[PDB]
Amino acid sequence: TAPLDTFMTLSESLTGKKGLSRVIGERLLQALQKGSFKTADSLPQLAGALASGSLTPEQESLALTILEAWYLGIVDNVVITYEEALMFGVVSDTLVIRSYCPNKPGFWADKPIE
Amino acid sequence: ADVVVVGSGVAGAIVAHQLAMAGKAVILLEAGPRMPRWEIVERFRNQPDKMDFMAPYPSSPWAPHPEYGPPNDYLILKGEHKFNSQYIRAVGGTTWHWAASAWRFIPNDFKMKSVYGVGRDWPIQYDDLEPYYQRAEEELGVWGPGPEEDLYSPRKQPYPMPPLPLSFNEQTIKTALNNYDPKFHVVTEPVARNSRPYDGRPTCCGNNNCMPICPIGAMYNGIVHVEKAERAGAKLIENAVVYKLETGPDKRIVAALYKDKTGAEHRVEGKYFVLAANGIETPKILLMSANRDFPNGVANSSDMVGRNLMDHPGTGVSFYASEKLWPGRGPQEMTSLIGFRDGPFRATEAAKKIHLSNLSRIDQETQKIFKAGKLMKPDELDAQIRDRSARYVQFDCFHEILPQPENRIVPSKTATDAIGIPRPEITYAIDDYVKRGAAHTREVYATAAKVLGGTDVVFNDEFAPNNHITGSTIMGADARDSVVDKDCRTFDHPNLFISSSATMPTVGTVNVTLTIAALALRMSDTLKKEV
Ligand SMILES: *Cc1cc2c(cc1C)nc1c(=O)[nH]c(=O)nc-1n2C[C@H](O)[C@H](O)[C@H](O)COP(=O)(O)OP(=O)(O)OC[C@H]1O[C@@H](n2cnc3c(N)ncnc32)[C@H](O)[C@@H]1O
Ligand SMILES: O=C1O[C@H](CO)[C@@H](O)[C@H](O)[C@H]1O
Ligand code: F3S
Repeated sequence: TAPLDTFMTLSESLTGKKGLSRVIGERLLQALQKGSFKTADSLPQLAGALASGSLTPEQESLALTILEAWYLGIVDNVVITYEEALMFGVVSDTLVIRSYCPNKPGFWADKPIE
Repeated sequence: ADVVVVGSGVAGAIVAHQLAMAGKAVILLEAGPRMPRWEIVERFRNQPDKMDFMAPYPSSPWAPHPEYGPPNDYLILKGEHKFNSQYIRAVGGTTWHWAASAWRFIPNDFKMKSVYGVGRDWPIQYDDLEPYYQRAEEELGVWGPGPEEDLYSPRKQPYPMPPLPLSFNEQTIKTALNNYDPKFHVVTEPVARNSRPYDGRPTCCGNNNCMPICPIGAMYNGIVHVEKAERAGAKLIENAVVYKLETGPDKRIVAALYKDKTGAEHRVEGKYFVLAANGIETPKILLMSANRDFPNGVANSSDMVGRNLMDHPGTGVSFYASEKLWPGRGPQEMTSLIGFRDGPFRATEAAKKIHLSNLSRIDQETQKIFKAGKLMKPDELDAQIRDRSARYVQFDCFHEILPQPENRIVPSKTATDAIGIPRPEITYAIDDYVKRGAAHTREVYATAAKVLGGTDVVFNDEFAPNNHITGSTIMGADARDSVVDKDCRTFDHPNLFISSSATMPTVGTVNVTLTIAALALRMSDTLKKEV
């Protein structure tokens, strides 16, 4: 279990999404390793605490840092991914990603259902 | 050649096209580079703040332009308020990044002083412009509503295109607001944007990206009339930042001097000279062209070049509605509240146009959630993202500001860009005229909130820029408090014209680029008469 293995399973827990890109996962890890995960213990430790039990305000602060990176797709004011950012995926049924058309006529006059 | 045009913006390209189509020979000089849209789009996707609308247009060292994330400090803003407005310096200019709102001014707007006592009238009246507005609307490709909604600008032909359906967001609000008070008069906004394939461009697919770019050019960008004017036979030389208009022995212009990206000086001679360089870089070529027979700076024997400079001071509100509305479906703005565009009060206050945002709020609402520094299970997180980005409503307005000669732009004695050209030193203040309106503007907001079940109501009471750089070479009666005649020809130089909002004695209550195109077409007509 390299840093990537642990990162990627943490991310599957924290985000709840199965099939997150490892091509993007590697990029978010490397970007985050500028400012976070300075120890080689912090990630395995966060995986443990996040599993059964509770987190320190500093462990929950790191969880958030990881979620934040997958949802917004930005680390340290640098776009890692635009199109594959998870927040877009959460409202894909109703909202588009600005600068990408829906393949439909758009049709925005309808009230979204759910 | 015959005609020299400075500024490949919309104003410059309309002129360049008209006169190049009439077989007459044209040189179009652009400060900035030729950058295509696929590039702007890519720079857009790669930029961390998608609210920064200047950020995907590089501030070239030879032809800089204002940036604010972070500040590039290109403008020197002294005064009591920041004139931190935006403009692009590349082929096609600032209509690359506009919201493509295409309004006409109303009848009073031209006779402000006579009607209201404040401000300052135009030479021309609504009805000299009307036929020119209509061709503007056809040339840009403007959609707007038919006779079921009065916009209060007397029409002869109908809008070239109909609007596409309002978003559930904009329609629901229009119904609720007009039902609380029909004086508000929420209407469909006229826009340089396609409801069907038109002048070669496609129909609008709902990219929600209007500012800062369309990927498909469904909405009008000045680059349309550049590629046109070019096919007509105009010569495009980009990376030609003009710093001087040379006068000759007849009180007439005879050349424009311009530097390349190297700073190496070049010269171009012509019979006629159109200056379309936005309402800052234009005065900045005038006051910088001072010489022997023209001490006080070219075309400026009124002391008025760079003065009576205006824009629409902005004021907003935000809240979460009680009803799911889903901003970000369709164009960013489709709807405006025009109930205060005119009336008695405009002798006390500033008029306004208020407008609802239809801009996607996922990024903003997701960021907001992560600042609460609370880890939630993926399911609460996703729920709260959908709820917040569904109920967010934001309002924004344009207040009028009147043409005051204190408010002005001058080239810097001290400050210089990477190639020697002095830099804009704007001085600017916002008087109780604008502020007394904005107190009422803010009662409308408070009411709108209450109508829509408003929660987390925040008032945005800091006056925001609105990129309508207008007044800087005011047109008028005679040359002893004016720069240009009713024809937008300079009182001093008979072969010099100003295609820009610089020529507009009033900023009014609406996006001014349509009016710019009105005058650009009107001028092109006049100049075509001259050999
Ligand atoms: C930033 C912005 C502006 C804007 C808008 C939204 C945003 C985010 N929404 C608008 C809207 O909905 N409706 C509207 O009417 N206007 C809106 N705007 C403003 C609009 O873009 C401007 O009013 C319009 O672009 C002005 O047109 P004009 O053709 O007069 O000027 P320009 O587009 O700024 O282009 C000027 C060109 O001149 C060149 N230039 C300047 N100085 C020089 C020198 N010295 N030498 C050579 N060329 C020069 C610039 O490079 C530019 O191309
Ligand atoms: O005309 C405009 O379009 C927008 C309409 O609200 C606004 O955000 C900009 O500041 C202004 O330039
Ligand atoms: S960016 Fe383009 S497709 Fe429509 S909503 Fe705006 S015009």
